[PDB]
Amino acid sequence: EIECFWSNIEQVVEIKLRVELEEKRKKALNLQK
Amino acid sequence: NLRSLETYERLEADKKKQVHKKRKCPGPIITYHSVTVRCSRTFITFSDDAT
Amino acid sequence: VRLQRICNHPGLVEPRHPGSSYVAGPLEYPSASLILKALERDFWKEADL
Amino acid sequence: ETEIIEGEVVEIQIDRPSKVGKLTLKTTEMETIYDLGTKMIESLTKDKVQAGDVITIDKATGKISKLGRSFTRARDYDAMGSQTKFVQCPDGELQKRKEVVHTVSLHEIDVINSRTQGFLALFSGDT
Amino acid sequence: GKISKQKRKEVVHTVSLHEIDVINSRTQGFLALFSGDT
Amino acid sequence: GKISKLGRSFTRADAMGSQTKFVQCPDGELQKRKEVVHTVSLHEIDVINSRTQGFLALFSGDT
Amino acid sequence: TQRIASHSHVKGLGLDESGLAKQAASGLVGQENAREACGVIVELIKSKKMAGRAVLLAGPPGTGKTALALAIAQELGSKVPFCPMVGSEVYSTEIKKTEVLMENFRRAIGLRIKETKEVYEGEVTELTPCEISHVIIGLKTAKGTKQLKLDPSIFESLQKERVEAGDVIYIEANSGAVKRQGRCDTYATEFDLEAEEYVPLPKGDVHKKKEIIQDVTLHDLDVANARPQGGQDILSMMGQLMKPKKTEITDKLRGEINKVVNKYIDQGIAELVPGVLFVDEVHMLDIECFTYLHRALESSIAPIVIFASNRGNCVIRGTEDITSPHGIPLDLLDRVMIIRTMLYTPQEMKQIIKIRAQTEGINISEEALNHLGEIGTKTTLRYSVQLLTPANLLAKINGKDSIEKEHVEEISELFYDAKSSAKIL
Amino acid sequence: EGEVTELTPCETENPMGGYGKTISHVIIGLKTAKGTKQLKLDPSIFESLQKERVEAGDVIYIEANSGAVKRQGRCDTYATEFDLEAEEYVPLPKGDVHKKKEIIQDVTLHDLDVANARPQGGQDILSMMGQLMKPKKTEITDKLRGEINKVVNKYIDQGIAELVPGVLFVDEVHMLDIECFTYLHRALESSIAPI
Amino acid sequence: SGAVKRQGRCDTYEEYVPLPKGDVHKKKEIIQDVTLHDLDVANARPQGGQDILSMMG
Amino acid sequence: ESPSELMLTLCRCGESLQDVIDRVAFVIPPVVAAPPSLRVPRPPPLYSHRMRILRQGLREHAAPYFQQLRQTTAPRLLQFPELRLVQFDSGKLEALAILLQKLKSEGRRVLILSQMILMLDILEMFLNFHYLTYVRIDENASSEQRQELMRSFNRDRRIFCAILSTHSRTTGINLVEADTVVFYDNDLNPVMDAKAQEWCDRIGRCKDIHIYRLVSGNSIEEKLLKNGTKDLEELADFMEQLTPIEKYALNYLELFHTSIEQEKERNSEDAVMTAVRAWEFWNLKTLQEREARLRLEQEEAELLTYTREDAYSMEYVYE
Ligand SMILES: Nc1ncnc2c1ncn2[C@@H]1O[C@H](COP(=O)(O)OP(=O)(O)OP(O)(O)=S)[C@@H](O)[C@H]1O
Repeated sequence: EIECFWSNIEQVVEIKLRVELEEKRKKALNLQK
Repeated sequence: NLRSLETYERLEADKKKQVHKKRKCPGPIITYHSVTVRCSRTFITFSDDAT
Repeated sequence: VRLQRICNHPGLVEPRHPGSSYVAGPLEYPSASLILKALERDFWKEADL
Repeated sequence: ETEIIEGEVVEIQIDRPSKVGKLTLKTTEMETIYDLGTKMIESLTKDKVQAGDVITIDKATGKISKLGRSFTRARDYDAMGSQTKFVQCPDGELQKRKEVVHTVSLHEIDVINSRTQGFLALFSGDT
Repeated sequence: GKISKQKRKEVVHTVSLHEIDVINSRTQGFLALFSGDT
Repeated sequence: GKISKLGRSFTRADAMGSQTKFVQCPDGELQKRKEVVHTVSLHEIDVINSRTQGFLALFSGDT
Repeated sequence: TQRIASHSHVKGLGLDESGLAKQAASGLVGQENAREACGVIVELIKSKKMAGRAVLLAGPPGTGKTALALAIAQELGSKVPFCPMVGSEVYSTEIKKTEVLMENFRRAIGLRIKETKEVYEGEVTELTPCEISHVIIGLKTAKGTKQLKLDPSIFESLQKERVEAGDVIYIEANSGAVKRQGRCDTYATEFDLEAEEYVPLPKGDVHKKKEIIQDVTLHDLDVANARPQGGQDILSMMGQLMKPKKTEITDKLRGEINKVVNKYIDQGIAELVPGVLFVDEVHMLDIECFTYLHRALESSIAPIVIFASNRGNCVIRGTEDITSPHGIPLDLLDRVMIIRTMLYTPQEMKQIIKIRAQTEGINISEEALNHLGEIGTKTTLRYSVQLLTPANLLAKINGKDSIEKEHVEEISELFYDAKSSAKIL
Repeated sequence: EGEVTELTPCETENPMGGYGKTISHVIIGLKTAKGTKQLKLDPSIFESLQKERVEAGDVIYIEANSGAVKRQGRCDTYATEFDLEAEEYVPLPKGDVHKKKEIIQDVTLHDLDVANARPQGGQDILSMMGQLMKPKKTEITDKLRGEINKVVNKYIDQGIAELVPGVLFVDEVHMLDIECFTYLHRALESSIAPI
Repeated sequence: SGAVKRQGRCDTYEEYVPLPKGDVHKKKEIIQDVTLHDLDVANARPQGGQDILSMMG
Repeated sequence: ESPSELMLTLCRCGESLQDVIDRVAFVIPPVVAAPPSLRVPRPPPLYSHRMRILRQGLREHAAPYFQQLRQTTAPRLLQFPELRLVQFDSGKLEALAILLQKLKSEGRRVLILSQMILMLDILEMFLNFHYLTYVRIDENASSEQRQELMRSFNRDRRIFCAILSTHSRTTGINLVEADTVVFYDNDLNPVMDAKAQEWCDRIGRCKDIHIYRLVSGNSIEEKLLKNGTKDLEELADFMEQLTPIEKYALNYLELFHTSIEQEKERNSEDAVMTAVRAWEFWNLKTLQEREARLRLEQEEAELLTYTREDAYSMEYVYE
């Protein structure tokens, strides 16, 4: 059960990481714009 | 740095990640498992003593 | 442009459509309500058979 | 043109509380592990597939047809059971497409298309 | 209270004897007036 | 294990009356052996076996 | 490729603009008078205002009566209903022969009905019922998502098709027809192996209204309304389990359908295309059938009827002693216009044999053609055209690509005609 | 066949890894009048064991091949005279646990034709509707008879069936009409015909 | 017979009964003429919609 | 009882007779009508009650068989164009079927480039015909969605085809884990064609690339080729309401991470084989021991007494 909890947190971490890289791309685009 | 890459884009393309399923709960379960041992055997697993 | 569309797939110029039946509205048969009251027969004339 | 997967069952695991499962099939050349959806799990459960069964699975319908029991797994259990006769492991790829020819007569098509369960009239002559 | 999709109004229906006895021969005998399965 | 209700109690017939029928209590043994001789014809057996509800053909004649 | 039948060579009546028959054209040779009369009848059918007009093709066998009828059919085109029929088809085990004749009359009258088709198609996002007057169903396409309130009938058809969610469905509101054509494409990647087929989500609107032209006959409406298949009520469902026998459709159903069709014609949503009923071997009809045709041709709704008979003074069937000219009662012959087909000269027979050879892809030498024409003069036209395919087969066996006279002689010796066979009998 | 003395699962630390409760056999003790035998079945038989209301003291039949448990009832030893339920208490199976030997039944090709032409169909809409309609005799097609011929040939090749062709006695054959004699021409020339 | 029929739902509280002999307990002598054929056809098949399967009759 | 069989075929020597019916069952009635209705003003109460009773009773009688009763008696009001007509209507798709089957067996991945959105829909149908998984990247996809979809294709080798529009913007998608590129058609304007060619060449920067172009023989398509010069918020609001423990877990898993694989998971395969063989031997030994114990049980005299009614009532005759 604790492993399932940590895997759920891992999913959240992965989605947040993807969203943060996407926002990094957006910030670079706005900066060069 | 390597934690930034995506299991691709990496020159040393490591083998067979394929990230399998995490199962994630189905509560108490009954497993039916048939395997080759020349011969075939079935093992039925009960998750908990209640079931 | 049209010829290229035909070369890609003829379904771009004319699709194949599902074949359908013609749905005809039910025929309304009008008649008097007294017709259904035929064969009723009077209570106090029907015995227990 | 059908697309069937035909292989020897060397492993089948079905988890049941939606059901989860995994199935490994092998030809002489290759082995592949299949993560099973609920419909496929139900088909396998209905057809009672074990390790050592040679089966073909239709990719469109998921129909399971078992051709026999295989060279490797073969003998099966140490339970009541019965006698045994074994078939060969299929060769080549698991998915092999393949084209099958089905023959009918115009009368059969007429009878089947006439009566919504007119097919049994192909035997009773009740058309 | 019959429901259907500004005064009392009157309706005239002329029904043949055959219609009357086909309607009352079965539960849905009025269908036989069209199919002929009387 | 078939239950057949044949009547209502003899403690009323006491304000009732319907499709019901009134019977007085059985006397003697609760459990009884019984010999019943059924008279039929070969035709009756034929039409009973002709179909699932074929005994109705003994009435309609739709054999 | 297409199979060659006995009439595959007839592509029309071969008439010029003024209606005069070209000696050979559209696969027909000779019978110029009959072809011109058939052109007049074609114009009659195209005029579309005359009902119950009957023509009789009279002539000995082999003279091309059925060929001329099918030439008329070719002239009209696939748009106009051409119902072919044989006199032997009236004797049905289920319905009276009068009913068979009336049904054939009704299916020679065609309707082109423009119908608005209400289509709901999309991925089932949700399926929520409400006690059971409702089903709230969400449908997703490329254009967008919509949720719709549908009848209990559509819900219960959806349960019949077993659509749950992520399933691509196609609902026809008019008929209450639901099609589960698969699961959405987005769910293919879920599993390595799943027991269903995935279809891309619809790319159009969820709610599409489409105008389509439907080709139906009056008989289609009669049969649909006499054996109802729409409606989901239990009473009609249990009637669908009955053996689908043909029933003697009453004049009341036909009158009601006439009223409905007239309303459609007024509304502009239908157009009537009255066709032609072709009764070949009309001599097979008995006296009762002819006497019914007396009335059936007076109807203002009747189609154009074409009869063909090869009999000379046959007894009328069912009368047991009454000899009428074409096996047809005189009172019916008073209602028809007779088109007579004459016998063929040797040259016309040779032309017909060449046309049949061309249609069957057979090369025949001039010597072989002349010999086969001589045989046909001696035996019959039908016999000669039948020799062509076996003769070509023998020619291929010999390794030649054309029919020479020796092959025709061999096939003539191997097979017999009715006259030779009768001689040996 | 026998009375269920025990239903015990055989537990093992067997699996291909796993911290669960695993069984590799189901021990069924079957008791007949002759003796008792302990059968060890595929663990998958646990499903039909409780799908059927199989407990200790129940009379059961375990198809050697099909492997399907089938509760005939309860043993009549566990049956007091004060128990009203009936068609539940079956006598203890006689003889050995392991026996059903060979069942031999004689049929005609017409019996197979009739059986396969209209299925019994007593389970669904077929049941009520077909029984409610009168079961008329139908004109069985040659397709059905050819299929029956194929099936009987395969049965004979497998040794499950023996063909005993008989003799048809048509008395008052003069009562047949010309059509009947003309048919007899073709019926007498088939390889499947009787004498 | 114990047979029951609800003659109406008079919206006073759509038919209400008259009052010549408007008693609750009503009984009078009835005569019905029936032919033997009527009895035969009544007994030829079940009585219709009362029974589980005679409904399909 | 009576016999029965299913081994009976119809004309083919084959499958389960419902596939046969489905294969040949296609006719639809030209006209479908609901049964005529009896239009009576204020129908009598007795008639309406009788009809209601009959309908109610018939239901709840067919209720156990209602699904079956409906599968039967349900007319075919619709017949659709079968999926095989796609790939038969077009020779491009006929050749692409062979190409993609070979590429599937060889293990390569494919991205199909077509200018027409509608031909992309037709390609979706065609790919489902072959049970080939894909991802669709269109003009209508935003740049974020384009990147997300191409990235999902890169991640997953279980999806075989990438369906991409020559009219979409190939801005940031530089890495495509595919070996071969299929041009279903040549764009009519050189601007988009040139941009697509540059994108393919960019894909061809690393590792080898196979580019396929479909050209229809004896068509203007053949002529035109070889010339043509004639001229974020969701994560946020989801990150909120993340109770304290999970915010901590977020920080921890951010900094410390994990790795399930250790490059030696293969030992589990060999370890599992060893465990299975050892269990087979243990099971065999336990079975032999149980059989020895059963024989030892049999050794003792199983019968010592009998019953009284089977003792003083002669019980048997030698016979
Ligand atoms: N004038 C014609 N031109 C071309 N083919 C013809 C002509 N007349 C007859 N035929 C054909 O020769 C063959 C025999 O004629 P059919 O029309 O089939 O028979 P039939 O003699 O018309 O039938 P009936 O009713 O006894 S006259 C068919 O292949 C016809 O197409």
